[PDB]
Formats: sequence, structure tokens, C-alpha cells
Amino acid sequence: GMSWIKEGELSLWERFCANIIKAGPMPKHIAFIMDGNRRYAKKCQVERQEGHSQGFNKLAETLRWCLNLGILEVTVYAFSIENFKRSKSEVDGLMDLARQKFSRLMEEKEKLQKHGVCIRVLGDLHLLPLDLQELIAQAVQATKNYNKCFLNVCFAYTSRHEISNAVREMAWGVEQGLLDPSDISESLLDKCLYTNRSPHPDILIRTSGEVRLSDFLLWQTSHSCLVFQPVLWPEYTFWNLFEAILQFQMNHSVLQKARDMYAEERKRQQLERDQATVTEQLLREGLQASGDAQLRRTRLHKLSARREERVQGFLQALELKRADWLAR
Amino acid sequence: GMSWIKEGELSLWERFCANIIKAGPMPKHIAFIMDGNRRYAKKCQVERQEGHSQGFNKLAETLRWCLNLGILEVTVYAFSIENFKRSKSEVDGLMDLARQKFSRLMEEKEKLQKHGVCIRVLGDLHLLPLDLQELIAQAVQATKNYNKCFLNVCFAYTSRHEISNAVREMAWGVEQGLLDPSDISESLLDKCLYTNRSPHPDILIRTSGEVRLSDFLLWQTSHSCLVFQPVLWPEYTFWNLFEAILQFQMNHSVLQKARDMYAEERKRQQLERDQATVTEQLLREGLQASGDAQLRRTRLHKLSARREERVQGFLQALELKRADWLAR
Amino acid sequence: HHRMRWRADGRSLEKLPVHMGLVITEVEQEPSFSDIASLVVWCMAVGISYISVYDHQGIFKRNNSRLMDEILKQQQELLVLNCHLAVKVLSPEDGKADIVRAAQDFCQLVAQKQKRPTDLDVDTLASLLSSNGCPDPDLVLKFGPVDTTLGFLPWHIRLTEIVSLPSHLNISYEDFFSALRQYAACEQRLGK
Amino acid sequence: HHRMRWRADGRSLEKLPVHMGLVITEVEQEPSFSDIASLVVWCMAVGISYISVYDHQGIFKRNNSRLMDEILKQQQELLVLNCHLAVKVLSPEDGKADIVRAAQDFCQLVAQKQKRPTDLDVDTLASLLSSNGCPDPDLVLKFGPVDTTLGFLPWHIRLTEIVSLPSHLNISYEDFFSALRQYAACEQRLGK
Ligand SMILES: CC(C)=CCC/C(C)=C\CC/C(C)=C/CSP(=O)(O)OP(=O)(O)O
Ligand SMILES: CC(C)=CCC/C(C)=C\CC/C(C)=C/CSP(=O)(O)OP(=O)(O)O
Ligand SMILES: C=C(C)CCOP(=O)(O)OP(=O)(O)O
Ligand SMILES: C=C(C)CCOP(=O)(O)OP(=O)(O)O
Ligand SMILES: [Mg+2]
Ligand SMILES: [Mg+2]
Repeated sequence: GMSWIKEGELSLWERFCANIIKAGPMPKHIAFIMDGNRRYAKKCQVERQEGHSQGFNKLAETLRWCLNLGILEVTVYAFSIENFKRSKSEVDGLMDLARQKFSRLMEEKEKLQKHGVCIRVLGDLHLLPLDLQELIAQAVQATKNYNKCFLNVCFAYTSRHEISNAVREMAWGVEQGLLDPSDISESLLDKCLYTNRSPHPDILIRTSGEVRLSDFLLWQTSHSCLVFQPVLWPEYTFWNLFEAILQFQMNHSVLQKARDMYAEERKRQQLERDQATVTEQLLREGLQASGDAQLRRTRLHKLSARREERVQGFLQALELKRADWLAR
Repeated sequence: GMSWIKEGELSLWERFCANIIKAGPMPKHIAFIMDGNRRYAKKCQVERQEGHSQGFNKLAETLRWCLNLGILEVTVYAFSIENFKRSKSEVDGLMDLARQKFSRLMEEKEKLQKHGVCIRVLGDLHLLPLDLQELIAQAVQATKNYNKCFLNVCFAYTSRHEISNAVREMAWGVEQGLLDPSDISESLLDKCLYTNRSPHPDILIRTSGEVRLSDFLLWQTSHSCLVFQPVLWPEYTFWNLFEAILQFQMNHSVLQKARDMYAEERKRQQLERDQATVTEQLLREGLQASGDAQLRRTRLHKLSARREERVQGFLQALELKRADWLAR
Repeated sequence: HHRMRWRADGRSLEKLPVHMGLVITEVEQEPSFSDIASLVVWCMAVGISYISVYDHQGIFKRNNSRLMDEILKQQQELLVLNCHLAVKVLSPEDGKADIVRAAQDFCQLVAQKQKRPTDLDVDTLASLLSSNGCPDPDLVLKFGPVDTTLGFLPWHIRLTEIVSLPSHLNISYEDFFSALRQYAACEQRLGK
Repeated sequence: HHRMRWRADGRSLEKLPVHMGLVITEVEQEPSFSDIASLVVWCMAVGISYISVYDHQGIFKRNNSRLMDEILKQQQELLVLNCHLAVKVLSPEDGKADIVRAAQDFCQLVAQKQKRPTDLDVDTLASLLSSNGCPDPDLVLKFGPVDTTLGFLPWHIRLTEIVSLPSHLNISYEDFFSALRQYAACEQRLGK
């Protein structure tokens, strides 16, 4: 009955305050752990399903706020593998509610082509009802090639499972001769998670007031600004999001410094580890550690170029296996 | 009868042309292989000794030209160990001529304190007549602490002997526990030659027209501009020196580029060789090549600081042994 | 004496963290080893079994002994392998880099035909993720103005409660203990 | 045929270098391996026993085989271990750095109490200065506009005659042979 986004324009104060923060560093990607749907239903004295139903309305409301603020990529936590342990009523109800919107998204296609909405559902989707997986794939398949903005729905997802699958993909590449165990790198692992196409979130917003990540983007939100707001998700307001963007701008200087240093340190550490591997090979086989042959320097340039070859080739097969989803 | 320098001012054209080249890169140190004294005597139909005697007059003339051009450090080849194989007449004559000037230099002291002339005789002086060594030391001892300009007389010198002595000084430091064999470096060797106080010559001028270094500053003149002029030394003119400074200015761009690259390459090569030594020690003794302990980085900083300690301490004893010349 | 009072304080809380995480985001100046050590012994007294110290620069990992010495100082004044076990000083590579290590090991056992990629279960990786003899942290105290974990054991903070204090410099027991009350009242529904 | 003519050319010269040194100072562009190789075989034909190739960047040491291949090409067309012996490609560290090596060795034998510092004679170091099976160069051909040895075997050029040609690119036999006449007329008095 309701599509995935709303057309509401910003208000005077909302547009004025927006123009103000937009002068500073804005987040390119915000992540949301939509928590509090059930607690909100109790205070409102409404059925649990209606709480979750309102939660979706808010997700569409919040997405438009993001687009109005220029935040073009949004990742959300919609269903956890853990949530499979709730009552059948609630779990079936959440599946039903998913089937309704994913079907309406296809009915409201072309409107998705209108705004370049790339819907990407991320998770261990093989645990979902077969019907729901086909709807998901159908949606994901049509909204692919769209690039005006990006929404990542995390249905039946846990970060540990995403990390472990990404490890499996790397061991698979070793099993097929596409990878050697030495090639497994933090960067390589990054290109194996479900979020391989999405940059690491700038902000991580959890509502309800819980101060835990509940197994969500643990790898990705390492240097993300963690915003924990007491508001129950179905009551989220533009100003709640505003405050979150504020907390990001406050720390952005030090956050970005720490990010660059981690990256610069990581590169130095590998270059030292690589030079040692080249040194261990050159110390053996007789040879000379340096000299003018620049033998270590030439051997290093090859090891890197051959490193990418196996890795870049492996990534092509992973994506081909990924794009092998004629399940639509 | 003649002192070691003359008071002649520059001429109009000489001073004009001088002001012109002085706009460009000037050499800080010029080296002279005063060749052709004997051939010049034959053409002039004069005794060999008079040729050498004129040669000294020219050395005083040329030194003033250097001072007039701002070139403050001059090294000259005056007597080679090889020249000990000439006739006794000529060899004794050269010693006599040396004894005369070195004695007159002390008689014309204070005039040496006037212009801050630091006379430094460099060579294997233990091969000279005992009288001549005392005159040399006496001269060298008085003109020390003088810094307005520097003249290095190479009497009874060969570069191979200077290099070998410098090696001996380093093996001596090993024998006394002042050095380890691993510390022996190109820089360390530089601080062990007789020219340890003198920068590497910018120009190397040999007269007579021979195109050979005849065992002179081989180590030092590696990246020096080699000027070979046909003029016989006792006929050297200001313009001869001018032309030599011209040849230097022509190549100075590429000469200095090559010098800096050799230096930058030498440093990189050691840093690679040192990192390998630190890696070989860290690969052994279990440990970890990198990590966050920055253990390799800390171990490297110590190896360098301890490297200088042994080297810088060794240099103090070499100079004390050197300054132990109460032979004056 | 005072040991029993601190033990009673921890016993009264509805819940105590078995593994404590001290994350210092402050980088304006060098950390205060005394204030750090003072927190550590507090954890030991109230009854926290494991305490992990973390900073993004690795300053603690560098100056490990300076901390352990400071710990033993407070540990005796007004309070060996006894603390080296529970106290573990960490750095950024104890997280993502260690996860990479575990992949490199399993990719190798897979390549050795000893294990199959299909056997890289979540629980399997966890065991392979240097479980050692430490459980997953349940309470992290984030000291600083930065609002980030700065890469503290990302695999293990999956359900950790993250409490923030403005600075660790000149920290007070009441400040540290008020954090423990907060965790004690925190509700974990485990997705149910 | 032409081999005998080149052998006669070298035989007629009053003197021939036993060891030839080819120093390229030119660095505006990559050296011409053909022109280099063409000089080398000329040396072999006129009767030069050893030929050493040197550049400050070490380009030749890097692309050794590219030269040796080019040599063998000319060496057969219009003319193994046969050239690898006489032809030695050098770099800056074959000089001062090698002298440092020799010191490091003797300092070690001194430290081993096997040798005494007082035994570091000039002739002793020379033997220790990688004499190998090569005599000291007696004729160096300096190709380029720079007027410097750029650090070519400083210990060994003590009495070497240094002749300069403006470029090695498109070099000609008459240019190369006119240099040999110059050396042939050069007078070495050996300080007497
Ligand atoms: C993507 C799509 C079409 C639908 C899914 C998105 C919607 C509408 C709801 C998410 C369902 C869940 C598990 C929300 C967690 S809140 P909670 O259950 O933890 O409430 P509580 O924290 O217990 O108060
Ligand atoms: C320092 C001092 C007070 C005196 C010494 C300086 C003087 C006056 C002469 C140097 C003596 C020699 C050996 C000159 C070499 S020229 P040569 O003998 O090679 O002549 P040639 O090349 O054979 O024509
Ligand atoms: C879809 C979502 C947001 C799952 C995580 O929220 P939870 O409510 O399950 O996290 P807990 O508070 O139960 O630990
Ligand atoms: C004092 C000097 C200048 C000795 C070197 O000149 P030589 O005249 O001895 O060099 P050769 O030409 O004899 O080789
Ligand atoms: Mg919840
Ligand atoms: Mg001579």
C-alpha cells in the first residue's frame, strides 16, 4: 500500500537548518538500526504488526529526509537472523509485511527508474521464504544499473555471518586456484562482504536508546560515528536525523584523521611485511640483499602486480557468481 | 725568499670577468696537479730546479687569484711518493726548495695570522727528511685555528696510500674495540683520509696536458669536474683558471644532480641493508616482523644511534692521535 | 577491608561484565597510565574477571610495562601472571588484522585439503578468531570526545554495551561505578 | 677477412690498452645498446683484452642481457663465457662501495687476530680490492658532455688515461680508432 519513498518537501526551518549544516562536512552514507517498533506499539496500545508497519512508513519518511539532505546511500537493519527466534506470529508478520512492500515496489516501478533508486537487499537470503527471495531478487534485479541513489536493506543479516561468508568466498577462491592464502587481505575481505559496492558508513544511528550494535556492520562501522538516540524508531523525526548529522560534524575532523592514519599505518605495515618476504627470498637462494641490480625493488614491484592479478581476477569470478542470480 | 701568497690585485678585465662568473655557481674548493715544471725548464733552457722554483712562484700567484675569486680552499699536488724515484739531485733539490719556503712561512708568520691562512700538509710525511717534517709540523701547528682560508699541500702523497692508511685507521679502531667491522662505511672512510677536514674538490685541474690523475685524490675527485689544460704549470695564467671555472659552471647543473642522486641512492641502499639486518635478527629469535609494537622501527632507531656512538667515539680518538703531534 | 567493600559493591549490581573494555579515543595528549591503572584495579576489585585496554595509536602496546608497573603499584598501595592474564593491552591489529589472519589460516587448511570452505561456520571462525582464554567483551567504556569504537575488536563487540565517559584523566570511582550500574540495568533481548 | 684488418689496425698502434673503460655520462636519454655493443666488439677485434662498461644510473647493470645479446649480434654479424669474461658491466658500487667492502673484510680479519692493521699495505688492499682476473684499466673513453669520471673504479684509475668523445650515439670506427692513436702516443713517466 505504501511505496519505499515519499515525495515530501522540506519545511522552512528544516530547509534553513539544512542549508546551514550543508556548509560543513556531510556524511556520504548513513546507517540505521531501526529499533523500538515493539516498544512503540505498547505505549500507543496498538498491535505489534502495526508498530512494524509504522516503522516502514518512517523508513520511507527518513529516506526522503536523507535525499533532501543530499545523503544518497542509506543502509538499514530490517531483519536479523536472531529475529527468527521470535513468535511465529511476529516472524510471519514481518515476512508478510516484507512481501507486501517488495511487491508494491515492483508495482511502483518506473517511479524507481525515475529517481535512480538502486535497491540492494543484503543478508543470508537463503533463509527466507522462497517467495520472498524471488520478490527480493526481482526488485534488486530491476533497480540494478540505477545510480541516482542507493538503499541497502539488511534482511536476515548478521555481521558475523557476513564476515564468515566473505571468508568462505576467499577460501573458495583458494580452492579453485583463484587465490593463495597469502593474498587474503583486509582490503580483499572488504571486497567480499555484501556491502562490497557500498562505502563504509559515516554515521551509525541506532534508536530506542540501546547502546549495542546487535551484530550490525561490525566490520564496516569500526571508525564510524556511533549515534545512539533514545527515540523509538517509528517516532523518528527530521531533527533526530539532524542531531545525528551534528554529532558527525563535531567529530569529523578527528574521525577522518584517525581513518587516514589507520590506512597509512596499514599500508606501511604491509610494505614492511612484503619487503621482509622479498628479503627472506633474496636472503635465501644466495643473491644479495641490495646492490645496484635493484633486485629487491624489481622483485617487489612484480609481487604487487602479481598480487593484484590473482586478486583482481578472483573478484571478477565472485561477481560473476554473484550476478548469477537468474532467480528473479 | 718568497712567501706562500702574493698581494696582487686583479686587473680591470680580470675583475670584470670575475664579477661576471661570480653571478653563477662558484667552486668552493679547487684542486691542482702542478705538472710541467721540468718540461717548462727545457723550453726556457733553464735548470730543472729553476723550473720547480718558478712553479712555486706560480702557486703563490694562483693562490691569490683564487682568493680574489672567493675560492677559499685549495689543494695542490706538490710531491708524490713516486717522485722519490727521480735522481738524487732533483729529489734533494725539491726537498731543499720545500725547506726554504716552509722556513720562510714561519719567518713571515703573523702575516699568515693576518689572512687566516690554514696551511695543512697532507701525505705520508714519515718518508720525508726529519728536518722537513719538523718544519712542516711547525707550520701546520701555527696555522691551525686559522679559518679565513685553507691550503692543502700534498707532499709525499698518493691517493692509494691515503686510502690504505684510512683503512688502517678503521682496522685500528676495530683492534681497540672502538669499531666493529660492520661500521666501516663510505662516510666513515671519508672521515679517515688526510682530507677529513676538507670538502670534496669541485674542480680538479691538471696542467701540462696529461689526461691522467697520477694517483691524486682518486676517492675525492670521483664526481669532480676534471679540467685538463695543455699549459705548462709555471706558465699558468688567471685566464687558464678562469677557463677551468667556466668548464665547472657548464657542468654544475648535471654534476650536482649526479652528486645528489649518488648520495640519495647510497642512503637508500644502507637503509635497505639495515632493515634487512634488523629483519634477519627479528626473523630469528622468534618475534614478529611487524605488528603494532613497531619493534622493527624502534630497533632500527637504536641501531643507528648506536652506530653513530661507536663511530663518533672512534673519530674522537683518531683526532686525538692525530693532534698528538708535539713534533713541532 | 576496603577490598571487601569493593567486592560488595560489584556483588550488589544486577550484573557485572565478565570482560571489560577500556577504549581511549583521546589523543590530544599522552594517556594517563595512573588513571588507566586505577580503573583496572577497580575492575579487579568489583569482580571483573578480564580487562582489555585499547588505544588507536598503540601507545599502550608500546609502553606495556609502564602500565603493568603502574597497575602493580595501585594493585598493592591502597588495594605477575595474576594481572598479565586478565589485563590484555590491545591495538588496532588485534581486530580486523587478526580476522584477516584467521582467514589466511583457514584458506590454508582449505588449500591443504584438510578443511572445506563450506566448513567456515560462524562458530568455527570465532574459535579461530584467537578466542584464547577470553570471552567476548560485554561492557566497553569509551573514554573521549570521539564517538567511535576506533576499531576495537569488531568481531567481538557484536553485543557489547558501549558506555561513554568524557575523559579518563583524573577519573573517579563514583564515575566508574555509575557506569557499572548502567550496564547492570541494560536489557539484552538477544533479538527475541 | 675484416677480422685481420682490425687486428692489424690494433697491432700497428704504438700501444693498446689491455683493459678498456667505457664511461657513459650521458643521461638525457637511455643509452644506445647497439652503439655500446659496436664499440665493444671493436675493442675485441683491435685486440683489447678486457672491456668494462659503466654508467652512473646503473642502466647497463639492470639491462645486462640486452647488451650481451646486442654484443653477440654484432659479434657474429659483420665480425658465451667468451665475452662474459672480458666484458664486465659496472655500476657506482663497483668502486667506492667495493673499497668499503674490502675494509670491512680486513677489519674483520684484524678483529679475528688473523691479520694486523699494520699489514693493510697498499698492495695488500689492491689484491683485496676485487682484483679478480682483471688488470687496472689503462684507457677510459668518457662519452658525454659531463667532464667527470662519475665514480668509475676510483682505486683503479690511478694512472688511467681519460679520453673524451662528445657522444657514443652513432659512434664511428674512425672516431673510436682515433682515440686509440691518442692513447698510443700518450707518455707515462710513472713519476720519474
Ligand atoms: C524492509 C521492509 C519492507 C520491511 C522491514 C522493515 C520494518 C517495517 C520493520 C523491521 C522489523 C524489525 C525486526 C525491526 C526491529 S525493531 P524491535 O522488534 O526490536 O522492537 P523493540 O526493540 O523490541 O522495542
Ligand atoms: C710546496 C713547496 C714549498 C714546494 C713544492 C711545490 C713546487 C715548487 C714544485 C712541485 C714539485 C713537483 C714534483 C712538481 C711536479 S711537475 P714535473 O716534475 O712532472 O715536470 P714534467 O711533468 O716532467 O714536465
Ligand atoms: C532488525 C533489527 C533492527 C535487529 C536488531 O535489533 P534487535 O532488537 O533484535 O537487537 P536486541 O535489542 O534484541 O539485542
Ligand atoms: C707532484 C706531482 C704533481 C706528482 C704527479 O705528477 P707526475 O709528473 O709525477 O705524474 P706522471 O706524469 O709522472 O705520471
Ligand atoms: Mg530490540
Ligand atoms: Mg709529469
